[PDB]
Amino acid sequence: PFVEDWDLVQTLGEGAYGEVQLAVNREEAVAVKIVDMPENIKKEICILKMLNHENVIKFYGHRREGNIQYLFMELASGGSLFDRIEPDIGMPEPDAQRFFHQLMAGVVYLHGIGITHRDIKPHNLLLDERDNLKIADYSLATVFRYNNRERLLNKMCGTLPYVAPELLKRREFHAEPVDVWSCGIVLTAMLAGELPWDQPSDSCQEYSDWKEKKTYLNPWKKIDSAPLALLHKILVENPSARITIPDIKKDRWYNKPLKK
Ligand SMILES: CC(C)(O)[C@@H]1CCN(c2cc(-n3ncc4ccc([C@]5(C#N)CC56CC6)cc43)ncn2)C1
Repeated sequence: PFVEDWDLVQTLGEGAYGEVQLAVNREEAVAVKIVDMPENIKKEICILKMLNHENVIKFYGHRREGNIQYLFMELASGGSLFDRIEPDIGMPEPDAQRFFHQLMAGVVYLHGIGITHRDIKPHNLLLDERDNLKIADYSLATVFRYNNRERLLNKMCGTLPYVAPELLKRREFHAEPVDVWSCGIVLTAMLAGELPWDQPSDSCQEYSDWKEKKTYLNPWKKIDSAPLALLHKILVENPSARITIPDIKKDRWYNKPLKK
């Protein structure tokens, strides 16, 4: 089979709607999101067109073939952050810091254009030729600010180990602290090679242990005091008490010089 001049070589990953494939021309290699069948694809295309930043995946354009929609994006040659996390170990702290600084740069950019990602996790954080982080998958992205006016979110979505606790508890909630929370779980995964809990709920023992400051337990015991102090400010239950990105940028570990 062929679409204009493209050949489907390898499945790069799956999302809530459709599949992302590695497409080779006749010999340019690109990433194509193939979606069957409406209100959501019009929204995703719209958000994808607004994006212009070094830490956000580049959108090439879109083609329609009846019921099938093709979304063309720049191929992340370095693959995903997920495959740089050694299970039970994580990665060297200077590499985790650099990826965290790049994650903050991409999230400030999105929030600045009033877009919330809503599914930040290592499979959605890709790497270019020079290991520069790029935030991908905008199928769950939505507008939280328009005409300088904030809109609260009221839809439950994301990935349970990464979702903020207010998302499971409150009818309506602010967008930005939810994305901040998921960034904190990503930081935990980079420094410990393990996710801290199945979900941030009272029925989850590991979440209860964190709230009781049992930081002598895994994954926290694998993390050095300085990044752990940052995680203590991010992984705060009350979203109004949770650290904001301007203040993460002032954190001691965020500003620590690191090498080797
Ligand atoms: C062949 C090569 C160069 O060796 C490498 C081998 C692993 N590779 C990749 C590349 C990607 N890319 N690249 C661009 C791109 C855009 C969107 C998405 C996503 C969405 N939506 C997150 C999700 C669902 C996958 C992925 C993308 N995803 C994984 N691995 C490429």
